[PDB]
Amino acid sequence: LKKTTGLVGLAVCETPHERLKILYTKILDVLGQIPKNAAYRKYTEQITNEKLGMVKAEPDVKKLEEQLQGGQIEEVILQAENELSLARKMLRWKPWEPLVEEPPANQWKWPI
Amino acid sequence: LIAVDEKLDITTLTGVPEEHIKTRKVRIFVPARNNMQSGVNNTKKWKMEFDTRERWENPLMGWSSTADPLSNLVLTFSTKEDAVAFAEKNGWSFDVEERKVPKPKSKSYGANFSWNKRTRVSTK
Amino acid sequence: TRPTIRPRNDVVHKQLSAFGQYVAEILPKYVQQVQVSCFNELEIFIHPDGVIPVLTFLRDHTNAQFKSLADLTAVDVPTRQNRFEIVYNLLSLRFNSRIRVKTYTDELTPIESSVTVYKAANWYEREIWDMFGVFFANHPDLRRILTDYGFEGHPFRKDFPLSGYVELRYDDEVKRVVAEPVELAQEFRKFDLNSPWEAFPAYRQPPE
Amino acid sequence: TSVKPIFSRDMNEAKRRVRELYRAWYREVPNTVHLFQLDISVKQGRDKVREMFMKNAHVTDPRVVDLLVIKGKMELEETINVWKQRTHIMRFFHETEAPRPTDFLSKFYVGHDP
Amino acid sequence: GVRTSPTGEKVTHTGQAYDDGDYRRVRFSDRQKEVNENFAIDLIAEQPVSEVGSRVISCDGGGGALGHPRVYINLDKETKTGTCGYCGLQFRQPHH
Amino acid sequence: ASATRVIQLLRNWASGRDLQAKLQLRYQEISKRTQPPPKLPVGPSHKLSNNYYCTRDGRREAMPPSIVMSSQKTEKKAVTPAPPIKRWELSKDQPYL
Amino acid sequence: EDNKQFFGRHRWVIYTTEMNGRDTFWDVDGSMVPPEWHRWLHCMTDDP
Amino acid sequence: LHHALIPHGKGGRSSVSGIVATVFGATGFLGRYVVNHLGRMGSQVIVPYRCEPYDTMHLRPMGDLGQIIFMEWNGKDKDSIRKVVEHSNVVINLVGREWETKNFDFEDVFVKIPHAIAQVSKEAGVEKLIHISHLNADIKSPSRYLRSKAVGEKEVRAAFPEATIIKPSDIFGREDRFLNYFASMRWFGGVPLISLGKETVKQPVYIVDVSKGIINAIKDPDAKGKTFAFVGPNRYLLFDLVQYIFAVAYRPFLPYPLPHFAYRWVGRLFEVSPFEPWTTRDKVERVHMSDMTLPHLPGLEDLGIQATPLELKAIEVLRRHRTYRWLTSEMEDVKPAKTVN
Amino acid sequence: HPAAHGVLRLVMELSGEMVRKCDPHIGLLHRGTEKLIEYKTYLQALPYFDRLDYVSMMCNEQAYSLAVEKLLNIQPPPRAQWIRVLFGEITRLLNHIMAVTTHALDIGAMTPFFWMFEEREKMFEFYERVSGARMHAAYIRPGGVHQDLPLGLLDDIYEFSKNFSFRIDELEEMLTNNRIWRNRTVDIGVVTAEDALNYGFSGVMLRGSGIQWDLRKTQPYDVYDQVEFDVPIGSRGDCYDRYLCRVEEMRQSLRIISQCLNKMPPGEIKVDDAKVSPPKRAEMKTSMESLIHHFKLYTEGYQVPPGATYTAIEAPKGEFGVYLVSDGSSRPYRCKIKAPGFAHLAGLDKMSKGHMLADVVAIIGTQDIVFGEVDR
Amino acid sequence: TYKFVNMREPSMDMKSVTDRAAQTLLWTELVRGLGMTLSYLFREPATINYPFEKGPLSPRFRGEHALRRYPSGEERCIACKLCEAVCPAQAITIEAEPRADGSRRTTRYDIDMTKCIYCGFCQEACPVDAIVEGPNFEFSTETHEELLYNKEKLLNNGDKWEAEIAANIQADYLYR
Ligand SMILES: CCCCCCCCCCCCCCCCCC(=O)OC[C@H](COP(=O)([O-])OCC[N+](C)(C)C)OC(=O)CCCCCCCCCCCCCCCCC
Ligand SMILES: CCCCCCCC/C=C\CCCCCCCC(=O)O[C@H](COC(=O)CCCCCCC/C=C/CCCCCCCC)COP(=O)(O)OCCN
Ligand SMILES: NC(=O)C1=CN([C@@H]2O[C@H](COP(=O)(O)OP(=O)(O)OC[C@H]3O[C@@H](n4cnc5c(N)ncnc54)[C@H](OP(=O)(O)O)[C@@H]3O)[C@@H](O)[C@H]2O)C=CC1
Ligand SMILES: CN(C)C(=N)NC(=N)N
Ligand code: SF4
Ligand code: SF4
Ligand SMILES: [Zn+2]
Repeated sequence: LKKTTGLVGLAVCETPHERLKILYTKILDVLGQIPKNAAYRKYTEQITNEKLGMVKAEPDVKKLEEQLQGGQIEEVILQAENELSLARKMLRWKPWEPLVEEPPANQWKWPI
Repeated sequence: LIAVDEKLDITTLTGVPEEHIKTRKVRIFVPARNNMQSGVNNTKKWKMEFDTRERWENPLMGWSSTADPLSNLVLTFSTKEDAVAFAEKNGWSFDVEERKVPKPKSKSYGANFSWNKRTRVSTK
Repeated sequence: TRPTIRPRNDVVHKQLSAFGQYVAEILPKYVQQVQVSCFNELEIFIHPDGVIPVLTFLRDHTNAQFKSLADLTAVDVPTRQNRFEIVYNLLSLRFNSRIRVKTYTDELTPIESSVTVYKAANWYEREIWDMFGVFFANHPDLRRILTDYGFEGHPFRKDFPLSGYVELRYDDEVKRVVAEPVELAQEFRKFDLNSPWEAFPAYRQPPE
Repeated sequence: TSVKPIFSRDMNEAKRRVRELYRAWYREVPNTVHLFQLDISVKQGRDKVREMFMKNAHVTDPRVVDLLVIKGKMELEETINVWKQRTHIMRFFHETEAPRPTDFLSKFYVGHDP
Repeated sequence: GVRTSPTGEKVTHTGQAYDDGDYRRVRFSDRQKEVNENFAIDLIAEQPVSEVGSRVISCDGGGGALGHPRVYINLDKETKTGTCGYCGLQFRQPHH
Repeated sequence: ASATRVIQLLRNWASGRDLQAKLQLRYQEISKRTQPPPKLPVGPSHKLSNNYYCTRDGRREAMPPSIVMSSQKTEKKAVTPAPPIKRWELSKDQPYL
Repeated sequence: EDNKQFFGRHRWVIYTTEMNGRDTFWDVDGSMVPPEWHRWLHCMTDDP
Repeated sequence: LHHALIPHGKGGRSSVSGIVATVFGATGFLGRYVVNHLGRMGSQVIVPYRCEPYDTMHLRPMGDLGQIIFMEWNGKDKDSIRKVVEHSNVVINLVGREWETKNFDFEDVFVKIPHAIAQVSKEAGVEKLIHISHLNADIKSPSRYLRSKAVGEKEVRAAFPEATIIKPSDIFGREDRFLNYFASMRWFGGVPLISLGKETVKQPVYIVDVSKGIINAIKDPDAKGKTFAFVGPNRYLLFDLVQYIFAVAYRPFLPYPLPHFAYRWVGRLFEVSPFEPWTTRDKVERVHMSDMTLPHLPGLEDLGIQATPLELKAIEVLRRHRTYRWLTSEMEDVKPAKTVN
Repeated sequence: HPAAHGVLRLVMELSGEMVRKCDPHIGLLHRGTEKLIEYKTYLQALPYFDRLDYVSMMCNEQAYSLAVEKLLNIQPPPRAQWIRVLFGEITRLLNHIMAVTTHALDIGAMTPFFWMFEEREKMFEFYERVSGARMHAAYIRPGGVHQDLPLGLLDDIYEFSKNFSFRIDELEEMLTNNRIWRNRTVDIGVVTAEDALNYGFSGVMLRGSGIQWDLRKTQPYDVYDQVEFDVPIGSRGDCYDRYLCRVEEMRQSLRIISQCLNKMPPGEIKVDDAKVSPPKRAEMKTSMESLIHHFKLYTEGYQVPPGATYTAIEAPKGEFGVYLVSDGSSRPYRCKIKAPGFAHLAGLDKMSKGHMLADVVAIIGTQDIVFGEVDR
Repeated sequence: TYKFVNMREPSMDMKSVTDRAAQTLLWTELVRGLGMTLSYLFREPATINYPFEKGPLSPRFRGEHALRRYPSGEERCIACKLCEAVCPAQAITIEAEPRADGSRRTTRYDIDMTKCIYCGFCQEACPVDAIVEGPNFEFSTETHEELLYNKEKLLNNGDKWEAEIAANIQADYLYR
């Protein structure tokens, strides 16, 4: 409906609601493979359900951009894609495990 | 992870000239308190410094010349062990001086007015 | 009022502390410490091999969109076992915030290159390598950036002399610029400035 | 202890990388002498390459050897791309430095240096 | 008050003059030696001694904030004048 | 400036503006090179009482950074480094060039 | 001086043809001005 | 020693070598090399010059601040000579010309000026005098140049008995005459040689070896009143030497015989030039003359210098004379000439 | 090379005149400023920041001063802050004149260079009147500013600012709608917003790509939250849009200068704390405490509490930042300088993809790199 | 707030299309630029007639250095080395000893003008107004050694420039 997003290389999406629903559902599906006790899973599941509920309750694009506070709907879609990629990588990295190793005795002491 | 049992040696990587690696003896020490002041804040950390080399007088202007790159180089360490490890891995010779701390002293104001001892002061 | 004293912002201090706890909970495997300095700067100390996971999280997460790499540098502290301290300064445009991530390494231990996360890391890591000797593992093109061709040594290390070891002049016999050992007409006069009296009691270290 | 291997897990792999770098440097000396229009011989260039390789022959750490071959590869690519000038290539030879005395009596006559 | 060395070279207010056998005199050949003719020691000796009737005087060098830090001089020793050591100015008490 | 009336008219016509209104050469409209002496103010700390340095010491109020979390040492809501930045408003003075 | 000219060109100097012992008919330096006229010409003050 | 003449430093640019040297004829080939070596070791150098000061600019970077001093001198002016040698303990004599101008002859530049320098230096208290002569300095020589060299060598020895007289053979370098004289004959068609260059034997010496020997003669305490011969390692016939020069320059070598009288006429034709002549009759005589063998005189080995063969440094000089087709050819691409040893 | 700004060695692979890759070689103006700053004290290291970006000098000074004041935990007085903002905008005008006119000179136009450099000369006169130095003023210092303004400076700045919009108009008459200028600058060096953010661009690069970001608005410093101005935003992300953004930023700088002239307050110009800023000469020559503090400040300096800070400002070339590390001494332990042009020159190779030699010249101009700050 | 620098679309009426076509075929904006350059041609040049005319300067200007004296002729410098301490460029070398009358005076005072960055810190740090940076800026030399001033040269500079130096310090000392 709008001619430009104002950002070079960011194209206008004709179907923002469908794309956002697809992306948020895919994100939630990827999060199901993460351990339940992982702090990453709970937080991003919480914010994804929060954002997914808004996209299913507001059919107006401007009002949806206002409610999400993510800039523009194309920026929101791009951020959802980035979050999905991060979720896959985190599933690969598994950062919920305990600390790899402690630093040496005085590694952050300052001044020294 | 691999296991290698060697003493750390990075002389080939630091890029220092061979003469300035091999003919240099550093001095690891805690600086002595400047006798002109009573503060003790400059005697907290260990210092590493090199041996003094030749300085001559410039024919023009009479300034002080030098050919020693490591003349002004002073390194600060929190521990003798840290300083020694740094010197060892950089390959310099080193001489270590044990830190000197003032010994505890018994001060008594009332000693200035002894009835029979020599500590009685003649003036205030 | 106190005209000559910088005012503080407890709201921003609280927000930064909350986000530091958030990150430390999300990434327990790598985050070793979180601090907030009293002029409201968040600082996250991580294990050196969590560079790519932590940076990718701070870039791609919805609640941490640190899309911009303001800077990347290192600090040389010879007294430490891991002397070199790699510092990442990130800027979040979405939340108008800035964060700092700190890593440690020594001469012989590589750090994974972050050019796959930020493209500015390319020249930033080239400069770190050139000036400190820190090697970055999967770097597209790791070579000297600032020093002269064939320059030996890494000048920003604390043990490197200020004027270096060699200096250039033109020699008429060979008709080219030559490199000869450094030799100063007036030697740099080193000043001892530190006062023997303690300035800030709040930073006093235990006598140990 | 269990230290992170940079490129080589053992000294034999490091020796292999050293040999590869030596082959690369050896095969580039004719091209360097031709392109830079140096007045030295190809034999002199190869002798300098051997001498520069041989002053690190005391190293027994695979990580230090890996770093040495990394820096050697970087300075080989500076030569091939003609990023260096004739100035630097000839800086490898110290053609202008006076012969420094090495015996005790000569050093004693010259000055205070150890 | 300039003075000439036995080699013909002017002597500076610090007493500097190259020796007869010093090679460094070659730099002045076909050129000159930069010497300032006015000697501050001579001029400040030419200055007279002020007499004030107080034990302690103050000198700021003249001009106020355009002089030197203000100092106080004790004029009690009758065998010598009190000298402001920033500007070298002598003060005394009226004797006899 | 010093110019003939013909030349000024031709300059105005060629550039399409009144150059005499906005001249790039300075003619006696600038300040005099000699000015009366100033007398500058002192500041807030130039009082003779109630002025102790310990009550106006900025450097001594600096603190080491607070350790939020250290490894050595309910449903929490997800947080952000700060509230999201508000959308900018288009200028009322001149929204478009 | 000519105050009707624009700033920078309102004061000028015609140098002498013989200063000290140099024939300055053609070779004229900017350092030939004594300090007081130097200050006046460079406009550090309005008083000649 | 004066306290300012005691050596200090490491023999670098900012050191003190304890040498105060007045170098006459420093605005030339050997002069620029000697001044470079002195300033490089960190000495005080005085450069008397008679030319335009623009022609002394290449000597400015040769030493640190204040170490090179330029003073104007006249060859026929003992007052200026004293002014320039007054404060120096070493005086080096490199003044000479390969042709006779209107105001100066071979007798003037090789006998009168060297004698004045040696005489004034002795009066002024100069400790060391170095005087550059020629190897073929023969009183009965066919060349007026070399006859003047012999006479001036005798006069210098008489005036300053503690002198070091150095006799180079034929110096070759970037700015030389020798290799450039032979390599610039490509413009005049073929190469004219007397007896086809088969009756001439020459052993040239390298300029850096000559300058290093001059410097070592200053520092040697047992070379005070001596005579040296600076020669190269290899002796060559003139034909072989010129053929090698043309081979290195990659120029077509077409030698032809030219009788001595005709070559003298040609040399007389070229010496009418008001400017620097291309060749002269005395130059032709010197070129045809074989280099003398003087086994009794000391040499570069005795001064500690290993003489550099021509085959190692010829490409420095002769690469400028190549064409673009042959500029990049390497040093070892030309087989060395046959020697006569 | 005329278009290489003196110390850039661009090793380019060309197929004909088409650029296949750009390989910038920097370090030809690398001096070792950070090592030297380690060896200096905090007052002695200020001229180093004067000489980094030698076109925005008081801006570099302001960034350093803000960092050191943040670590010291002090506050400059309001008059000092307003003087800082006023001269930062004057410096922005100087820098933008330089950037636009040098860009146009590389393209082929020279008369705007001459006109706007006469304007630069007048602004240099302002610099010299406050400081005594035409460009390297060393005027803005940690704790305020060195001296107070002379008694005609505000009137003269008002005259200059009154007559400058006509100069900008004349500059725009030669370039903005010129078809040759548009052919040279339109659709040259286009960079997307995501690519700009990842590559680390800042300032007019982002704003030409269309990103609504400005440090003066989002993270204000000094008294930038008390002035009104607009932030120009580009759409096509190319050389022409960045040129328009820089010209409109010149006009907004005129706005800010007018507001500063009107809102200049009275009072002292440096922090009233003799342990950080020097006392007056009269107090030094009268008071014992003042003489002691003058002596100690000018010989040893002030000690900064230990800590590391990263402070950035919106310099005319983008975000200029300092990461300063203090160990509690009077000399900085570490000082990393983040120059905006470093990341831009790093991104030069991507921007010049599929272009020609003249296009690469134009792209260098539109990036507006100073190698003093690139190399340091 | 923000504004768009290039976001307008042209009007597509026949009059506007014809006007743009005329601008394309008849080089209207090019002639407009020609007119601007011609206007500048008939304006007055801004060039001063150096060396007979000099640009404006101020009392605060920092040029060549000088060592001052008291009105009595005594040197102001007391060899306190504050200028040497504060000098960013390490361009000052000072050596002192008691004078024959016991004064604290310098025997060596050097400034390397090839090392000096002309920052004016030495005259801020001087407690007695001895070292100043005078108004002279035309002192270029032909050799490097002539730029290494010593005490005699600096005192000569002070004696030559004292009148102007005094006037400038008088004009600007109330701002200090
Ligand atoms: C080729 C052109 C023919 C037609 C010419 C028509 C007239 C030209 C008018 C313009 C003159 C341009 C010159 C201006 C400068 C004046 C000075 C000048 O010319 O100097 C030249 C040269 C100058 O030598 P130079 O190279 O040192 O000059 C450099 C320039 N100076 C020094 C002036 C700064 O003068 C001479 O050569 C004259 C000296 C005597 C030389 C005798 C040469 C004999 C003949 C040459 C061939 C010999 C071998 C033949 C082999 C075969 C035999 C069968
Ligand atoms: C009765 C029936 C008669 C039939 C004849 C009708 C013809 C009359 C109407 C048509 C005339 C049209 C004019 C022809 C010239 C037009 C040239 C042109 O093509 O215009 C420009 C091209 O011209 C230029 O751009 C000029 C660039 C160089 C300008 C620099 C110098 C010009 C300024 C000096 C003015 C010249 C004055 C000429 C004086 C001549 C004196 C002899 C268009 O190019 P672009 O804008 O880039 O777009 C095209 C693709 N979209
Ligand atoms: N190079 C050789 O082939 C050999 C040379 N020699 C001898 O070595 C010495 C140096 O040789 P070289 O470098 O080739 O010669 P150059 O011709 O290149 O240099 C001669 C020097 O002497 C100066 N000079 C010449 N005539 C006079 C004069 N009348 N008055 C004052 N100064 C004068 C010249 O100065 P300016 O330019 O100012 O006039 C120049 O500095 C000469 O004595 C030469 O005979 C000995 C054996 C071999
Ligand atoms: C050399 N400098 C400083 C430039 N600005 N150069 C340039 N070509 N624009
Ligand atoms: S102006 Fe600055 S650099 Fe020059 S001598 Fe004074 S303090 Fe040093
Ligand atoms: S600060 Fe002034 S009084 Fe002190 S040593 Fe320097 S010039 Fe002399
Ligand atoms: Zn006094």
